[PDB]
Amino acid sequence: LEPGHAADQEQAKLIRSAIEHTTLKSVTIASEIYYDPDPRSTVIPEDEEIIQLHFSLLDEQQSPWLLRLELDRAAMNDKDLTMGQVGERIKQTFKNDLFVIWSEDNDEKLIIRCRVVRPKEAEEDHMLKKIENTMLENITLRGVENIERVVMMK
Amino acid sequence: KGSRFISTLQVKLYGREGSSARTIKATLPYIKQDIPIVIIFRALGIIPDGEILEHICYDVNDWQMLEMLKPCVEDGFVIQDRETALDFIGRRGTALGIKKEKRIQYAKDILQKEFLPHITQLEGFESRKAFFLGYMINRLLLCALDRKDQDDRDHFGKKRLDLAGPLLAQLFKTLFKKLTKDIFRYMQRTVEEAHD
Amino acid sequence: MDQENERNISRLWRAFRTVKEMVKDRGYFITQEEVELPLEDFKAKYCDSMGRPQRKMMSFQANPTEESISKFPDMGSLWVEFCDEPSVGVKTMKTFVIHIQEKNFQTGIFVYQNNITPSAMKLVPSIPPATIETFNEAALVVNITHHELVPKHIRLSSDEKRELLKRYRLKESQLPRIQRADPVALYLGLKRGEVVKIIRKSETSGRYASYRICM
Amino acid sequence: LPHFSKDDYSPESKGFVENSYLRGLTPQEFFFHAMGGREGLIDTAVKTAETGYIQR
Amino acid sequence: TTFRFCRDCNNMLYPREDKENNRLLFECRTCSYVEEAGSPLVYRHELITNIGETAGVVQDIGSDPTLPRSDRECPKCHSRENVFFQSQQRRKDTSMVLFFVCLSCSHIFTSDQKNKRTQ
Amino acid sequence: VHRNPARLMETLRTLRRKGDINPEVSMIRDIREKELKIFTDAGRVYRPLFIVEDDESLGHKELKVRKGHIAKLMATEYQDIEGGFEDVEEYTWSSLLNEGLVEYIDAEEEESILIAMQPEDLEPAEANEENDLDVDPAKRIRVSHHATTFTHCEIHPSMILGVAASIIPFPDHNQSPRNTYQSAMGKQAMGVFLTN
Amino acid sequence: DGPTMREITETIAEAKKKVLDVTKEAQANLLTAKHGMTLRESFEDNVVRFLNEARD
DNA sequence: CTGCTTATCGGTAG
DNA sequence: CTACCGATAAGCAGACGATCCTCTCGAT
RNA sequence: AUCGAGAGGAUG
Ligand SMILES: [Zn+2]
Ligand SMILES: [Zn+2]
Repeated sequence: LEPGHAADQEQAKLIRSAIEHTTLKSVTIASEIYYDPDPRSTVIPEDEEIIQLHFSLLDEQQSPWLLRLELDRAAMNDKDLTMGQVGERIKQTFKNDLFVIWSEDNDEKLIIRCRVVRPKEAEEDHMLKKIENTMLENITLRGVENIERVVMMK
Repeated sequence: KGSRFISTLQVKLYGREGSSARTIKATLPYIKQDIPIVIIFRALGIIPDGEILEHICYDVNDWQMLEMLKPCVEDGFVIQDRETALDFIGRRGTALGIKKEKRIQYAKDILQKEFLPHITQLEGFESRKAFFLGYMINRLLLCALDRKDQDDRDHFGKKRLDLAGPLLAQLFKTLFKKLTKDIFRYMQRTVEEAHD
Repeated sequence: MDQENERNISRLWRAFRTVKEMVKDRGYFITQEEVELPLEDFKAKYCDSMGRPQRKMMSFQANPTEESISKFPDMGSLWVEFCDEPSVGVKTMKTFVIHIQEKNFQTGIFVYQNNITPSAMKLVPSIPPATIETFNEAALVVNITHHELVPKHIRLSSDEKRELLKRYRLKESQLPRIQRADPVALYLGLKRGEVVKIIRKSETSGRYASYRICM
Repeated sequence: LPHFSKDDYSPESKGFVENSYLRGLTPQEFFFHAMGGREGLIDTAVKTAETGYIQR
Repeated sequence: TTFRFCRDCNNMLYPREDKENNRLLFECRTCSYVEEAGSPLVYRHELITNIGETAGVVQDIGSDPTLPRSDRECPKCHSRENVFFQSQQRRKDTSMVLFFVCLSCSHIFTSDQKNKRTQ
Repeated sequence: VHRNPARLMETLRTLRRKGDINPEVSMIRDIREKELKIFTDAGRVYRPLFIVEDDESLGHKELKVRKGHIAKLMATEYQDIEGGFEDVEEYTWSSLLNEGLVEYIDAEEEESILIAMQPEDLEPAEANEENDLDVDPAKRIRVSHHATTFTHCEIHPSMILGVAASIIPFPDHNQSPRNTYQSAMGKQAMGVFLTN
Repeated sequence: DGPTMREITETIAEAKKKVLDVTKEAQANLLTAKHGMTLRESFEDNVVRFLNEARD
């Protein structure tokens, strides 16, 4: 640690969680594809209001195929993470070529929804799989590559 | 009781965890490259998808198993027929075009002898070797999903001891056949002579 | 992201500092007042009317200390420039060389932010007598000589070196050697032949001195 | 060993010799201490050929 | 997931979008057959999987001698007869929970006091 | 495949224990994998041992060989000592192997059984003893039987040893590598190597 | 000593019991994993130390 | 449980 | 919006493997 | 006498 600090553990904890490598992969229960056509009205009953507050009518497309992402309420406690910070590092990756929604930490079910966008060989589907692939092993959330389990020894 | 024909077969699983598309192939005796499994089954006697999967997966409930096999099928839509299911298994020579109907009869007996020489080695057996080749696959995957352990190599029940008997055997057998072809080579040199 | 606009600037500030420490360490002239410039006074003075950090506004020449001439009548004129442009092709290379070529300097340091295209590295050493050097921001946020396992190195002169070669009766080859691309040897900027001297500490005899020739 | 049930991570099952050299080992204990001591002879047999190549 | 097969030919089915009325159709690249979809669910990966944990359970398990026998009770019947074992799913990061098998009745229960379970 | 190996297994094991199916040949029922492997290969290593069975009527779960069997076994080894003038001679080892009291177990089949260690102290009843008064302070501490659904039982543990090793007095009071040394030296000691 | 021999076996018995609880715990999923290692890794490390400290 | 060779990937110039 | 160069990631191959000592046996 | 194999001794 910096000479300015010494036995301030709270300092060290920060540094721990600013260094340790964390991939989207390490926080994923299950990835899945769906045919959701009506953008405003989703076919899934688990996501009523998301989807109910987003407040997209402040401006104010489209995309056919959807890709869901269940997250583990478990590793949102150990590694320091919020839904938002996740979503942002996602969009920040592709840029302005895919819509991305999500819920709040307060909710019981943590979820992500994504939809390709928007050029102008159909077969649009196979590739969408190589986005959910790139999405897992290649997406950094916080910290430096090559680093793994980081220990707080005195 | 058929000498010592050590004809070794391996079923491999290409690509690592999280790779693009993990395809399954196999090593066959007297053949250059590896061969997608779906081609092997068609080259046996089973043609349609979904019937192929019934030799491999046994419980049509547990999907992940099934979802493992999409890559293979989608690799075999190029060969759908009995006949040329063995056309792909014909890279033995550099365009043995002279054998368009003979390379098949080269492949046809290769799955009589070199492919699982136990079980049987006669003609009228194909569903015997399919259920097995399709049981190696149930194992190779029943492990890649991590539902059962890898196989231990230093287990004492999976090794034998070549005693004085069978030692002499694999010797005497080799001796006798040497002397047997010392007779032939002597006979071609009679009549020729009488002889006696 | 309003913090990633706040760290990007802070990292640029330590890199700025480290460039200073190096320039004076080659033998040039900078006050310890100019280096220890707090984060305040830098938040403005080097940005625009909103808070975006202007690099072209940092560039500066450099003159040697009156003591450096006594040992090097050659060292005289150094110039540093920073750059806003991430990707730098053969087009950006044309601009900087022409700057010095006419100004009649000798040393050109160019600090970029991301990386250089091989179409630009091709036209680097082909314009003597002067010479140009290059460094990644990310490799200058921290000064490397400011680290334990690193001892201090001291470039010694030509008429000087001949003295080592006579008083240990060596041949050029016979010295130990240091790498051109070597972190330190870049921090000072060596040459084909220039010899260092190294004053490391020792559990055997307090101070021990090793010498290295360059490759 | 086939003298145990499956899924048993207790001391005695996984090779802790309670008894001392004086009181005497028990059958399983004996056999475990066997697997152990063996590792000694194994190393000195085949590891030295490295510790001696290093020296050279 | 559960994907499906065609009749007649009998191969695999590959998805397709209905351009006009917006719906989902499967079909084989052999004959032509095309059936409508059931659930929107087309693909599923799972990285952390709750199944595989409890395999090989039969009606002939309360006979194997190599399996340990505890003093639990079945929350349905009440027989202190049962056999048990850890997660058959031989992964590295798995849990050490027990899975017991009611013998007088035939039921399956666990020692995990936390974490909800659906079997 | 077979449906209902409940009875099919038991019928196989009944005929070998009579001697009808060669006592060499081994038979491995797998509950939790739904498999049944029968082996006849040459080279498998095997050993004794005793049999146990709750098939006993008014006496819980017990060993098969009773004290009466032991008597007919020494009334043979003494019979051919003094009055050996042909007085109706019989009852050897192989007599046991046929009356079904010993089973030749190989390593693979060793996976499905729960062997006891000490015949007597491994199924008598409760007391219990452990921490209960009183015992001999100077004797050793034994695991204790805690699982009771045994099937077999070991002959005598000293039998884990080899020819050179069984020369060592109290090998269970020595540090292991030592007993290995004596094994190599016992073969380099000196004496009578043959009476001739 | 007879008084000592007793005390030794009783200093193995409260350390073979301190292991039964660390199993009894881990088996009802209450055993929290140390940052950066498996749940089975922190059980293993745990027990092994419980038995070494027991001998010394 | 490797330094060296063979192969397919992006960069600026005809 | 295409061929020529060049520079790197990817994949088959190598040449090593303790010291000294005593004996016996079979061979062109 | 030369080539080839195997066993043993000292560091455990
Ligand atoms: Zn069809
Ligand atoms: Zn019950």
